[PDB]
Amino acid sequence: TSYIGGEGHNLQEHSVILIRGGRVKDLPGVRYHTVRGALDCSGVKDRKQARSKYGVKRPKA
Amino acid sequence: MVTIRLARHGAKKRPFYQVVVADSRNARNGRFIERVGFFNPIASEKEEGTRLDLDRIAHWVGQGATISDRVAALIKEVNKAA
Amino acid sequence: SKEKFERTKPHVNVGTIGHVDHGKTTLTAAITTVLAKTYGGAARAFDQIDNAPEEKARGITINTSHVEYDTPTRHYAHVDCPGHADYVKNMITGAAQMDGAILVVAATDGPMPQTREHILLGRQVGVPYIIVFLNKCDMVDDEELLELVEMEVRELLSQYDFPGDDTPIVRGSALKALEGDAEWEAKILELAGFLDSYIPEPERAIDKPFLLPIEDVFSISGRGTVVTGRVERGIIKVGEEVEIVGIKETQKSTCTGVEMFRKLLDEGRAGENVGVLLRGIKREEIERGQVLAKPGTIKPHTKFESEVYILSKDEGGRHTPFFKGYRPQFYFRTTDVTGTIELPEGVEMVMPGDNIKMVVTLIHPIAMDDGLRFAIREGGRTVGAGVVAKVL
Amino acid sequence: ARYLGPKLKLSRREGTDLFLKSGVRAIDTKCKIEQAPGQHGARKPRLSDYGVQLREKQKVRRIYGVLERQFRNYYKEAARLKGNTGENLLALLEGRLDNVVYRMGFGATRAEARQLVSHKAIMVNGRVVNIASYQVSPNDVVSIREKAKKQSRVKAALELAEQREKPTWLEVDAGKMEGTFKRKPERSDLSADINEHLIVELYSK
Amino acid sequence: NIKSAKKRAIQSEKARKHNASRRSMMRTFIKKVYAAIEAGDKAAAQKAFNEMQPIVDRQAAKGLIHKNKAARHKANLTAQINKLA
RNA sequence: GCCCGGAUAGCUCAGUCGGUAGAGCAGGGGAUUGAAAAUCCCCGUGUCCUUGGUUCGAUUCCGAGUCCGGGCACCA
RNA sequence: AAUUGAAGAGUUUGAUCAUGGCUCAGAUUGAACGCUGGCGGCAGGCCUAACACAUGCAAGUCGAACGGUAACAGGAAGAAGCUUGCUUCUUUGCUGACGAGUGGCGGACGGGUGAGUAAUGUCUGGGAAACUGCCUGAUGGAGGGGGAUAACUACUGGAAACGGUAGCUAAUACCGCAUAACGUCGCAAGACCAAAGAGGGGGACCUUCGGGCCUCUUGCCAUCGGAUGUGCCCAGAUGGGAUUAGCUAGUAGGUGGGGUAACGGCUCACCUAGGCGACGAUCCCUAGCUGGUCUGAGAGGAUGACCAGCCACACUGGAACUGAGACACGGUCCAGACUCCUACGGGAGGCAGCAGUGGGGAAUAUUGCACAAUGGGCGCAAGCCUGAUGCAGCCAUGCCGCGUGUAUGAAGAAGGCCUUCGGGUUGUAAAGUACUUUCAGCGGGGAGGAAGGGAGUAAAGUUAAUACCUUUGCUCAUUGACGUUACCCGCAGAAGAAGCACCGGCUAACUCCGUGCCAGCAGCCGCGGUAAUACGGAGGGUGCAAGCGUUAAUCGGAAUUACUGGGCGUAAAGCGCACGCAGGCGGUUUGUUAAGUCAGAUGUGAAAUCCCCGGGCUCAACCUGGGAACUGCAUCUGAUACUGGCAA
Ligand SMILES: Nc1nc2c(ncn2[C@@H]2O[C@H](COP(=O)(O)OP(=O)(O)CP(=O)(O)O)[C@@H](O)[C@H]2O)c(=O)[nH]1
Ligand SMILES: *C(=O)[C@@H](N)Cc1ccccc1
Ligand SMILES: [Mg+2]
Ligand SMILES: [Mg+2]
Ligand SMILES: [Mg+2]
Ligand SMILES: [Mg+2]
Ligand SMILES: [Mg+2]
Ligand SMILES: [Mg+2]
Ligand SMILES: [Mg+2]
Ligand SMILES: [Mg+2]
Ligand SMILES: [Mg+2]
Ligand SMILES: [Mg+2]
Ligand SMILES: [Mg+2]
Ligand SMILES: [Mg+2]
Ligand SMILES: [Mg+2]
Ligand SMILES: [Mg+2]
Ligand SMILES: [Mg+2]
Ligand SMILES: [Mg+2]
Ligand SMILES: [Mg+2]
Ligand SMILES: [Mg+2]
Ligand SMILES: [Mg+2]
Ligand SMILES: [Mg+2]
Ligand SMILES: [Mg+2]
Ligand SMILES: [Mg+2]
Ligand SMILES: [Mg+2]
Ligand SMILES: [Mg+2]
Ligand SMILES: [Mg+2]
Ligand SMILES: [Mg+2]
Ligand SMILES: [Mg+2]
Ligand SMILES: [Mg+2]
Ligand SMILES: [Mg+2]
Ligand SMILES: [Mg+2]
Ligand SMILES: [Mg+2]
Ligand SMILES: [Mg+2]
Ligand SMILES: [Mg+2]
Ligand SMILES: [Mg+2]
Ligand SMILES: [Mg+2]
Ligand SMILES: [Mg+2]
Ligand SMILES: [Mg+2]
Ligand SMILES: [Mg+2]
Ligand SMILES: [Mg+2]
Ligand SMILES: [Mg+2]
Ligand SMILES: [Mg+2]
Ligand SMILES: [Mg+2]
Ligand SMILES: [Mg+2]
Ligand SMILES: [Mg+2]
Ligand SMILES: [Mg+2]
Ligand SMILES: [Mg+2]
Ligand SMILES: [Mg+2]
Ligand SMILES: [Mg+2]
Repeated sequence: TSYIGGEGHNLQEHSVILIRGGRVKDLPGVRYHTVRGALDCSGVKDRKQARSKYGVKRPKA
Repeated sequence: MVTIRLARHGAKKRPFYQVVVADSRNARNGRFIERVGFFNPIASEKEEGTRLDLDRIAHWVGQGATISDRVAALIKEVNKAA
Repeated sequence: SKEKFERTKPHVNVGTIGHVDHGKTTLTAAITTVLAKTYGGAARAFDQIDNAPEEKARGITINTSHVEYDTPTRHYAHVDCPGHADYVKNMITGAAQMDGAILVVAATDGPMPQTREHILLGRQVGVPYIIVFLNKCDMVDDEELLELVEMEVRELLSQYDFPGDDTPIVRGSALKALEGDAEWEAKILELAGFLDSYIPEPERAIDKPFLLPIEDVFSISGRGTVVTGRVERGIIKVGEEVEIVGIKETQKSTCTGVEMFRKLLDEGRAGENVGVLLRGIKREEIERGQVLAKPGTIKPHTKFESEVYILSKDEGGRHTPFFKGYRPQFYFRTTDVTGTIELPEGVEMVMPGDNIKMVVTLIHPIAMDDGLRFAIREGGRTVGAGVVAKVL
Repeated sequence: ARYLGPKLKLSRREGTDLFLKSGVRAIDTKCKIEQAPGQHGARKPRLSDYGVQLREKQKVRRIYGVLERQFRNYYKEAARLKGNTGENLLALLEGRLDNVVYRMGFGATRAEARQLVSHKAIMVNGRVVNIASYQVSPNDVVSIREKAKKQSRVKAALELAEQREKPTWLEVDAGKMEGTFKRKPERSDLSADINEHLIVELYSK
Repeated sequence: NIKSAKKRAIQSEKARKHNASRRSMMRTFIKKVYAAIEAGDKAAAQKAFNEMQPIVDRQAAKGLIHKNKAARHKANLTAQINKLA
């Protein structure tokens, strides 16, 4: 079982995604995090800070 | 068969051959009996650049070492007179 | 792959279109066979074209197969097409490169519902010079209705503003000619005449920054990915760093090899429908719809402006106007990107027959430029035609 | 590589005038010094043990314009030499070519000295050198290369060095634009306002 | 595989037909002696030994037998009959 | 490229056999609390995946399109 | 000169001290992912599927071994046009050379991969029961003949592959005979064992005019050596599990025969009934080993990618042949699985060689250039071959260097943010102004890596010789893939080049707004319930910088496996008690031995790496000379206190 960081996502019953380590310590038994920005999982919408994490590309303009 | 030949050491575009005595059936930088001197082709107009211990070399010639032409070219360059 | 291409003739793109069971693929077999008599190395058989197992069993060509032959004047790259309503995707892609088609219409059934759709699409994409071929002439000999069919064919070309009267109509039996019946054999050669005459040697833009639309991605056993395409502008030589711009994030590659019809070719140039080998690009990476361009010349877009003409309901088109947010399918060069229409102010219902305009936001970033002509289809028929007015 | 940002803001953070914008002017006076490192600069810091060691590392690094990866190497180089880890660390920074050009007075600021060395206008022993990180050996002569000699920037800067300390370890001609770098710099001769002891305490852990 | 040095394939097969013939004739003279030892004839065994001696030694010269294998046949076979004669 | 299915509130599902859309769990709202739970007094809170036709009317009829799943083909 | 080196913080509690884990600060990596991205230098680049592989290439070479000449170019007799010597041109191995063939050498090297292997391997130190092509030393020979065969011809099978039958011919191919010794066998006498010729030049002589004869180079045979390499044996060391305690029957040893280059149950027949095992046998799982790499104050801990040594494997299993050497990557035979061709009879293939493809995977590159250099094979040499190697390509993967400008500049602007609405802050930052131009871009110059080799010439050896050959000098024309090189000069213009994470504590740096236990953050403690320095945005600040963070991994801190360096009354931990085998330890006196210990010496501890003082690329990384070191091991010579043996 893996956690989905960032506000809002689009994962649904399928859609192959990437998994990195790291526990949450808020949910007993969750020891992984999904990589937002990697595979079929889109990054967080409207981030402006800490966007290396959360897979957000720098604004075009 | 023992052979007195060079060995391409050094970086890219900057060779440094180490005249050594190895068996002829080995790699250039493979197993060798003993290294005897060296040869820096692009040293500089300086204090050093080429040394060959002619006493140990002459011992192996009496033993049957087939010196390569490139090394036999260097025996001439370290003159048996000066 | 072996045996380098010997550049001697002008390269013209042609190909059969028309209703199912009128003899599109048989003719394509028939042409190459007859032309083999005036040309040493050729003769693609019927099964050579319909090699796909479904095409084998069902007996229908569902994949545009590219064959070639030549009159000692020009060089022909023939693209057979699927006259099967549900297989429009393939027809368009084939007709997109079509520099003058060979409309096959059987004397048996005269004009058909699909022949009507082909011409319409032929006009939409801009297939300029349509040769016609009355096949199955061995069937009927009543020269009256032969002339009556020939009449009704011109009638259709008429309302689709192609020069119907001055359009060459060639009678003949594509079938019988295939075995070598000297009688019907000549009829093939008769169309070969209009094939070199009626169609001129087209204008090419070889000095432009190279561009190549991608119709079909191949995975050659041992070499990698081969992107097929007719060079729309510029030329390309093996080693030239090209990079893909299209419906997904742009990658970079290099033409490790260029070929045409399994004949090696060091330098491809505008109009030539060549296959390009790419530098380490997997199959899921590059796919149909993307464009192959020289670095930095073109980048994708999802916003612009254009025009629209809606033809009548008894000609295809629409009969009921649409409101805002209506999202059709945009066909330009090799795609069908579906996009939302951003109508101009107060425009409640866009009545079928206007030539106003609109604005669009779509789902796939694509290679654009002002002056990019494109069809607009929906529900088994074209609804509109429009060219990129301005980038929004 | 280089900082190239607001180079007087650094002096406000460290507190002291780090000669970054020494220039033609004698005293800065126009940066609202000592009381404004930033927006909340009016406030005093907690300044813990790690805080005093860090600031002491930055102050030394901001002066000579070195970067961390390169500054870490100088310590690792000083830590393996003989003598004293702290003193030898400063001897390496006092040997840099961009520092010499500043010490010789050929350039106004260490960045301008770096501008002079980088734009092939500084020669040592008759050899053109671009690297500002050139480790000048003892008993070497450095001078401006003939072509870019006395061109509106060196002249004004050489006159500026008249109003400085004019160090002991290095002799300068001042007329033919050729400084003579003698023996290595002693600790008693250099800065002294900085503490080399704290830098070793930072890299020890 | 395709190497123009597939000559060594047929040349070695041309040689194994030859070397086998010589190892065959060498063993027929050696076994001729043991036939005379089982018969205990110290004159007949001495006869075959004085006849297999040149045959077993000429193979050392041809490089077939390693000269030590031949020397071992002259050693033990003599040690056999001298206990018998 | 082809063929075949699935998509109904925040979550889980009923529903058509053209007629103006439901159930339960949750959620939001007032009093109480530091804020909740519990108790009491209230509101579906939906582009029926999107879009265009067939009609007075489409979740339910027929075509394009999107995401996904399964099978299949293609090889300059 | 050659280890000048060792740190702590958060968290159980109302608070404290202990015990005790968890987590962080460091370094490192064959790294992957996200955001971002200017250049150069030097290195690295399939860790997973030892999965399946299209295409090209990775091992050829000698005519100075031989018969030949099918090609290409000459020489030569002749032939035909026709400008009678301008050419056309058929014969012709007669020369230069050279396909196919015989023969010699190489193909066992070089390159790759890490499946197997827990000891048959490796490391260390010794040993004797051995062989060793090419290379080289010493001592002799190198006499005289024969029988075939490929190529090549005629015919002919077969789609191809690949042959078949009968004849023709050569040799440094093959088989004898003579000859043998300090060679082998034998106690000895004696018996027995080898060989090959080619090529350059040439006076006298000799010529059946092939050639003999003189001479020089080279190769062949024999024997003992040397060197190198390889085979073998012994001792110590070399993972985890006892929830694996008995294991073995050619098995342990002996005798005789056979076998190997060589010792040996290596293998057979008979005889004895032993042999391994708690100081870990058998069995099971995992694993190539080492020099070394990372970490560490050290002792250790983890590990074995690149470079180098050794071993193992070559689609899977097995076997043998040729040979100095294999029981063989690009060899043979057989079987099997899987692909491929087929004229259905029968054949072809093995990328764990360089690239490249599909697949697997979080993830790892060009179907490039050249043999110029170094090395190798062959050859007298010239040369031919060399996917070894040298370079270039691709990727920020890592380490190192540089740049993105410098100085000046208060109206301390505008706009943004904050505010006690005074002002502060961004911020000398910008603009403005005066200069510079690194690296990129463009145009000219231009090292070094090149040594040799070839032709000619002179002299000195050689010899009958001014000849041939060899050697040392000299002269002329040259040999560079990289390469539009490194580097130097010139032209224009601040011109083309700054992000990433963090800001509650640990830990460097704070406010405002929005959202209200919702959305979300988090390495650990924990934030968020309408006043959040912790969430999201904005302003400012901090760290680092063409990189920055996140994840994974090893060590560190962890004296939290404690030999250095811990514990057991109550925190985890004294068997319920006792007798007692093996084991560990053992009072006191003398003598002796000298296993342990110690001192000295010798040999070895491959090179690289690490460390020290230097040298060279503009510096650095990198390369590099010398030295130290390699903390180990083995033998010998001595010491005799302490431990052990021995005697009283
Ligand atoms: N008697 C007769 N039969 C004919 C003639 N031409 C074709 N036929 C047959 O008609 C059939 C259809 O051939 P095909 O050429 O594939 O048709 P198509 O119209 O291309 C089909 P698709 O719709 O897939 O592209 C074949 O059986 C062909 O042999 C003709 O002239 N005469
Ligand atoms: C390869 O032949 C291309 N040049 C033309 C083509 C043929 C068939 C299908 C697709 C492309
Ligand atoms: Mg067809
Ligand atoms: Mg049909
Ligand atoms: Mg019909
Ligand atoms: Mg850097
Ligand atoms: Mg508490
Ligand atoms: Mg592998
Ligand atoms: Mg292959
Ligand atoms: Mg030949
Ligand atoms: Mg090898
Ligand atoms: Mg036949
Ligand atoms: Mg012989
Ligand atoms: Mg004897
Ligand atoms: Mg003879
Ligand atoms: Mg015996
Ligand atoms: Mg043994
Ligand atoms: Mg025995
Ligand atoms: Mg293993
Ligand atoms: Mg590897
Ligand atoms: Mg092997
Ligand atoms: Mg095998
Ligand atoms: Mg394999
Ligand atoms: Mg092999
Ligand atoms: Mg292979
Ligand atoms: Mg490979
Ligand atoms: Mg791959
Ligand atoms: Mg994959
Ligand atoms: Mg080759
Ligand atoms: Mg303001
Ligand atoms: Mg430049
Ligand atoms: Mg030279
Ligand atoms: Mg040169
Ligand atoms: Mg010369
Ligand atoms: Mg702080
Ligand atoms: Mg945060
Ligand atoms: Mg607030
Ligand atoms: Mg905040
Ligand atoms: Mg420890
Ligand atoms: Mg740890
Ligand atoms: Mg304890
Ligand atoms: Mg207890
Ligand atoms: Mg007790
Ligand atoms: Mg006891
Ligand atoms: Mg002792
Ligand atoms: Mg000792
Ligand atoms: Mg060493
Ligand atoms: Mg130096
Ligand atoms: Mg030493
Ligand atoms: Mg005692």
